[PDB]
Amino acid sequence: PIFLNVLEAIEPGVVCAGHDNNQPDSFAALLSSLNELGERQLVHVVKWAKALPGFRNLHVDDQMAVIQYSWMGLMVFAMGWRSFTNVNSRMLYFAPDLVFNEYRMHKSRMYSQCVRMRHLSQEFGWLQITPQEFLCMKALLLFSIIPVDGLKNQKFFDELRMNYIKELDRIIACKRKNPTSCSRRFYQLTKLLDSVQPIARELHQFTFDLLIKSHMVSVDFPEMMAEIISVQVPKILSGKVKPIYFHT
Amino acid sequence: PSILKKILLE
Ligand SMILES: C[C@]12CCC(=O)C[C@@H]1CC[C@@H]1[C@@H]2CC[C@]2(C)[C@@H](O)CC[C@@H]12
Repeated sequence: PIFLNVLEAIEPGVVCAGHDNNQPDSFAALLSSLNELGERQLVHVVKWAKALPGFRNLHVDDQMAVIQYSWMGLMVFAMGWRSFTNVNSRMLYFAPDLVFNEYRMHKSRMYSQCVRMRHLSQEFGWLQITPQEFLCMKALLLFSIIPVDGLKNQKFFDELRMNYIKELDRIIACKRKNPTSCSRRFYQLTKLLDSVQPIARELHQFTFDLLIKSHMVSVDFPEMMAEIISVQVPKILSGKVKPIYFHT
Repeated sequence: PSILKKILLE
């Protein structure tokens, strides 16, 4: 199971948000920390992504594009996984030192988006997602959103995507006899991956609005963050870059 | 970008 050996071997480690719990919760403090966390996890993503099977085959420019357009959905997915394995999707485990309880969910002014994130978190349990399905599914997320015109080398991006889809397909097909369960498992998981997009765009909208008035609410933005939210996110929000859905 | 780009072509 070479492909799996690789995914498991290159999975990023535990990342701390550097949040000062001793401080009273406050919109600015919570968001400033999520943005710092966002900036840190972004580093691991780039290293994780580049060590992916057949990834460096993509034109160096499409490597930036895909990473830049899909980090939100990737980070939200993993985070939903950490939540599920730690605080059992009861709360939201963004980082070891930044766990969201109902109070903080309301305090950050994103309770609505958090409710949907926690739902996703529960899905891992309800659907009994295995550690292997999670990894193949999360790889797929990286290839799940592109510009409507196409990347530098679109022909090749689609190839890589096909292979990753075929992998998630084998992961299910292994340890499973006959064929309606497989066919059924594949339907549930592609539906799960789809449900990630709607949540992602909500956060894109939220963070963009946030950055614009950041200096009014005292919320800090790291440099790659403030950079990506105004140079790549705007094109997702304006319909230039679009998610690739499995189902209609 | 510029800081992102560097982490990649790295
Ligand atoms: C991706 C992060 C940070 C990494 C993670 O575990 C998921 C979480 C989802 C909400 C994001 C946050 C990064 C900073 C954002 C984008 C805030 O600006 C508003 C929404 C926040």
